[PDB]
Amino acid sequence: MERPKLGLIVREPYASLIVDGRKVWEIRRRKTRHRGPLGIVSGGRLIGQADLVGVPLYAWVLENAFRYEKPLHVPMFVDLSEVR
Repeated sequence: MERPKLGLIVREPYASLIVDGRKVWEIRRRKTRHRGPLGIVSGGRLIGQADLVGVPLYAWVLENAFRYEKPLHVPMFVDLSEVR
């Protein structure tokens, strides 16, 4: 919880819409079992975060999103939460 250890690359305008609390469903072609803080990375910057609370397209559900006062810079892991 709190700060995220992992971030998701999201292109604008979506990234912004997410961290400003305007977009609550991020669409993806795969599910994921990640839960909790999820950093939002766009244009090589960590601009904020959201809480991934639940989940041919899928809708990742975000809650409590907010934009950091100042965009953190960056500097990948393969999500294995859906492995069988």
